[PDB]
Amino acid sequence: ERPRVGVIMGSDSDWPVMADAAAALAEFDIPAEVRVVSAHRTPEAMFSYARGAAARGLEVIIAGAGGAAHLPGMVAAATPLPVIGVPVPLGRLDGLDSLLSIVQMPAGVPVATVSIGGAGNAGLLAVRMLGAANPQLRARIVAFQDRLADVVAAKDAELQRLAG
Amino acid sequence: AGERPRVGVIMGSDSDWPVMADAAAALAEFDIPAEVRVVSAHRTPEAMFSYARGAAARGLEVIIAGAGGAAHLPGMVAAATPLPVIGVPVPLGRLDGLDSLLSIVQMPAGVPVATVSIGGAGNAGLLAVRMLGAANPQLRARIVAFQDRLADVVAAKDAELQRLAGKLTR
Amino acid sequence: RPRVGVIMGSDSDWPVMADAAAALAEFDIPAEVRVVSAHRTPEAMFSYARGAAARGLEVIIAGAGGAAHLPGMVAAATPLPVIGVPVPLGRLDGLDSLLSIVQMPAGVPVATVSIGGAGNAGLLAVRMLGAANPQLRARIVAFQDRLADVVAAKDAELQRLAGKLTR
Amino acid sequence: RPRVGVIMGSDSDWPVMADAAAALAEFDIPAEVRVVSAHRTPEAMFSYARGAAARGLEVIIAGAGGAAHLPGMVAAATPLPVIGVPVPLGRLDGLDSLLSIVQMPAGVPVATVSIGGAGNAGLLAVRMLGAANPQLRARIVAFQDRLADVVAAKDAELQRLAGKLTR
Amino acid sequence: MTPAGERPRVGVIMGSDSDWPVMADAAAALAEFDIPAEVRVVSAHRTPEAMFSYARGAAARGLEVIIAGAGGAAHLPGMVAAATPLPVIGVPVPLGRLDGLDSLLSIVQMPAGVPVATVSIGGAGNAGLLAVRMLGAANPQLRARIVAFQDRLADVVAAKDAELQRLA
Amino acid sequence: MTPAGERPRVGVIMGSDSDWPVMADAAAALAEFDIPAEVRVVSAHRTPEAMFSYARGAAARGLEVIIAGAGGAAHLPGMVAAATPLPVIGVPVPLGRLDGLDSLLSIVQMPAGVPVATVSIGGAGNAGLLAVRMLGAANPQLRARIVAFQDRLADVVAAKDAELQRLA
Amino acid sequence: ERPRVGVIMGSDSDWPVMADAAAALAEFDIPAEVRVVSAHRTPEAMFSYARGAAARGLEVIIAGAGGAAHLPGMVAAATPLPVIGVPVPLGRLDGLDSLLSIVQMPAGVPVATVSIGGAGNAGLLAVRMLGAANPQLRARIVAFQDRLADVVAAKDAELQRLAG
Amino acid sequence: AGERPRVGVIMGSDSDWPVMADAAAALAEFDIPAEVRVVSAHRTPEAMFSYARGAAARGLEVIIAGAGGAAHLPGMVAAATPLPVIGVPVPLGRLDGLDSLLSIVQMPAGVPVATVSIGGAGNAGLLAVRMLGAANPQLRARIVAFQDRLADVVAAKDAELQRLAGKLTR
Repeated sequence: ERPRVGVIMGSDSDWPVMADAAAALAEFDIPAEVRVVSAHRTPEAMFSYARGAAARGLEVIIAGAGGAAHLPGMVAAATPLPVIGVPVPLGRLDGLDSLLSIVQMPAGVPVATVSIGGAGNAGLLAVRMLGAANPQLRARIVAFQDRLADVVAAKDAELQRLAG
Repeated sequence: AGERPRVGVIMGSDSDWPVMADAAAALAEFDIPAEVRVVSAHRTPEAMFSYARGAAARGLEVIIAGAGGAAHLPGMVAAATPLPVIGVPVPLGRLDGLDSLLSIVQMPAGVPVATVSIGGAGNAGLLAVRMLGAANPQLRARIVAFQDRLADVVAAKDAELQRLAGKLTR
Repeated sequence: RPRVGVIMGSDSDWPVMADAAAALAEFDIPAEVRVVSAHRTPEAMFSYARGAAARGLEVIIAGAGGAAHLPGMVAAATPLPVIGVPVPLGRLDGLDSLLSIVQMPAGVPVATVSIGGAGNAGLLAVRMLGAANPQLRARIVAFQDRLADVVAAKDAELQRLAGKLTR
Repeated sequence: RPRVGVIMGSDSDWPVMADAAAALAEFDIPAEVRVVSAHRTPEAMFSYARGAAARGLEVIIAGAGGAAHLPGMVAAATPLPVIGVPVPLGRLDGLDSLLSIVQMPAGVPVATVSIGGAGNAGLLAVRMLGAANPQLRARIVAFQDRLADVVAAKDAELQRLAGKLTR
Repeated sequence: MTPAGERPRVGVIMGSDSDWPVMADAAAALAEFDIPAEVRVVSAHRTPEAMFSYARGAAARGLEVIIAGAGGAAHLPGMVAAATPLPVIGVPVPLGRLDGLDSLLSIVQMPAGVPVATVSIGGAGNAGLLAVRMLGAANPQLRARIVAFQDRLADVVAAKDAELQRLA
Repeated sequence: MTPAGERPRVGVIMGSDSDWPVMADAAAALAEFDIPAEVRVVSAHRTPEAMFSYARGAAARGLEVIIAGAGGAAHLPGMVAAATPLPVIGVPVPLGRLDGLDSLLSIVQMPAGVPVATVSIGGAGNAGLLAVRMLGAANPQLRARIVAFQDRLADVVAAKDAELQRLA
Repeated sequence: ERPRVGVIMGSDSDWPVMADAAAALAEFDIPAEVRVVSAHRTPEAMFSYARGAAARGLEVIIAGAGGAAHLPGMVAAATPLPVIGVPVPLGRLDGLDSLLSIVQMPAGVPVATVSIGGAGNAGLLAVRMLGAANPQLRARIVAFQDRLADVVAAKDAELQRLAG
Repeated sequence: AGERPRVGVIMGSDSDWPVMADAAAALAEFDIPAEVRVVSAHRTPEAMFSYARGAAARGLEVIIAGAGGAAHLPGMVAAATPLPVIGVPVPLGRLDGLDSLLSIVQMPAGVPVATVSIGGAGNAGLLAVRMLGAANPQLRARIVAFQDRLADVVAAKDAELQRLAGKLTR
């Protein structure tokens, strides 16, 4: 099946972080693709990727970048699709630069920003976006949430033990 | 006017309204029916939960939630709905909304919030519109038209600024 | 029989929050510990907070990191004093945790301690319990005097160390 | 007859700290207010802290700004719980005040509230006093219920406003 | 100081015309050294196509430096730099919140491969002066004008000091 | 790539030799474009006289750009800029605490009159590339080498993408 | 009498802040001079001022600067005298740049840093430096401190009134 | 060795010693007698006050005080002595000493603290030496000699680095 969500990043070195987005999508059986696309080193490829996304059938793009992180914003500039930006923390500043570079978009072009390093949540957010008007998928999200609660109960059990 | 809402624009206090009104305005620009509410995570946790839990059944497809300071509303609403929640950090008297921003965006693994810029309620509205357009070719074409109009305005401002600079030089 | 609840969003918070349990135990204050997530178990979180007073709790110590909403949401749902411990996560050194907990708008307070300061959250709960209780307040003073005595000893030791260094 | 002390380093702190006095008065908790400077009157500060318990105080709320040492130094000298209010000064928006108050090392806790959050410091003191006192705890719950009722009213009002707007 | 109708040697661009009150200082500095400049609104976020076209076309037109101002998530200087061999000077424009700290970090923190010369928050005047220094690097005559400019800055301080003695 | 014994066109300087592991990347970038460079330890804090002498003597010697790295209260780039007409590129070197935020602010926030071109924290490589861009601004042949460099950066990304498909 | 403390700043626009240092010195009858000396715009003058200070009889230099505030550090680099740096807050960042630019001196060259805008305290610190081995002046500082305490008692009186 | 101290090097906890030892070392380089103490503002406020109040009478001329986190020791010592107090912000487990720095340097009007860099105990020692030298021509000449030696070392490192770079080029 053709991908419905794209997961892109400026470097394969971002994969240790961005892999969680792919994992989250796979948990919900959403067809997805992953790409290295750099705003600064392949601007033409980036522009084409964004412009072509909707026509290819993509519904959401998750983009990760660090430092002066421009990839999410520039992709959002070039597509009508919702874009989720994942701030990737680099060697200095703990992703604070990445975060401000992504989230602080001036009026006109929005980027949905998640936590620093929060690729897993970007995946879950994409799923919620796909679920908004899809009752079947939405029910799957609700089930996922119920199961999350069960995990906490297991952790609480572990804590009782540790506190003994 | 008396339509069923597809998007909820909510906020922790009515003093957030001057900022959050921009989300409502953006939604109206795209003819998306929306409701505006005061829903307090801190002062009305039970009602906050009821709002979130009841949202999807009522036909809401996106919730835009604004709060400032220790801003918990977007996150706690997201915890109680499968719907996508957009969080608007509202800047308060101190810290220029840096506290609002971190308290909204830094959600640990499990529950996501789509966070926009500090004070960025308008962009929250536009983002909800993109979410609604993602699998709706007609609305999506409206979004592209909106984008092209923004671009045309920049070109007009570019020409105007060149003329202004040319005048100063002369 | 617990008088203080020590709760946290994840068992991964325990390396920090254990210090709160330790402090309470040093003053023989009965306590319970729980993993309770505001984000992943909001219903359980709400029930915990709502039921706390009925269950005989007098103080709740809550730890969380990142966008840390647990202390504030618990405080929203109980009349009891809630102490919030900002737990530092992988990035930002708990600055996000701190601001998320301390910056509560008017109406719902959270007593916030230092980043990672679970031990002090325990000591703070003890002070809250001791404010009116004569025996416990005397124990607190004795504890404070003991802290002063260790400082006197460490000071003397440091002086001897530096002395050995020069000689 | 005071049960809570509300102190601050300068009378210039009053525009903020007044909110603490107001909150206490709303719950009919007898309180005293004082200008007590850790830096300019360390002797008076020490005497205030040392004598607090003997004088019948149960909680001290202390506000200071910049390099804000008053809450911590008072807490160092009393077994009572101390609530610290970071007062924002001309630069840094109280971030310096906040870190100076909240980041107490292990041994001496300070319950820290939001920057400028004197009102919440008052509410927090009330919760500490109410934890065990049945009448006061019921007053707190009634207060919380009243807060929820104002939200319901403001929500309805906002909806009517937006309605008028569209129409 | 620069006469009208010269071909530009420096581009002064910004994401929005609301940036002009700030960016005008860059144009003023260039004019003081008689450097022909053009002023443009070029938006990375609202006109990505036009932004790339501007960047790629700059050097061929004889531009030698681009000064770019933007605020918030400030992507213009970086994206322009990605599409031109010319040195790009980024001016962080402070917006309503954060005092241009977001603008600064989003401009200066370019990862390896594409540099941007970043100046102080709101420092458009200094961006202009820096552009002049770039042009002067291999131009002895211009470089001598810069030295004189620096020398005369010292004379101004003498007058300020005189003013201070009076105030004291 | 640059042969030994050429007169330098760019100065790569730093406050301490402990900065070299970072600053070496600037020298490497210059060497890749065959730009002759000298490398120096010049301390604003420990050798103010020598620092001024270096700055004032640079242009006369044929230096066209100075790249200066410093950390903490990083004064070297600014003080050098105050004493030369040449463009100065400041590299914030991150020290043991604060992750080079102090270094960044102390370099970039120059008040009006004396600009410093600031690059990312630890971004010496980019400082070298920026210097090359400055030299290329009016040098069509060098400028064409920069464009090719940019073009080839894209090919590397293609290989990284291939690696990512394998990992996925 | 020849000045014992110099109070310098990069611009006369710093005077609204730095005036407090001069006031503090005058309260203790310490001969002082004030100068506009810019590290960035008059580096030669700055270097001469610092180098010549001790010979002229100066014992302490108070220097104020904002932004990339280099004046205190560069003066300290050029004199053996203790230098007190006053971070002057500019239009953006509330003097956080000024503070880090002054206080974060690497090993070898110290600058005594006071609060952002804290020129008054710089004056008081200079006085304490002069008092360290001058019992008469030190007694004057003690008296000053006693009087400070009296001011607080007056403020406390005012508060009792306001709280009524 | 068994001299009366002229400078006190104090700290809130003995875990600060690894940092503060640099102040003692700098003082020794200039043959300035110094004592090293643990003096806790938070755990021993009475003893802290006694130390500060007794300092000048005992012959101390400068106090160097280090503390981390909510660092109150330098300020509270300064409150209780007419002597100049140098504060060293000691970085703790979180925040890289930014908390230590702000809690020391941001003293409001009335009580000054001479603040040095985060972890900068060595510079604290050197600063105390400058204070002692300000009106002491012999010690001041020693300081100038120290400064010249630092400068000579930089020149040697400069030559060495040029040779290293020359080698790499070759």
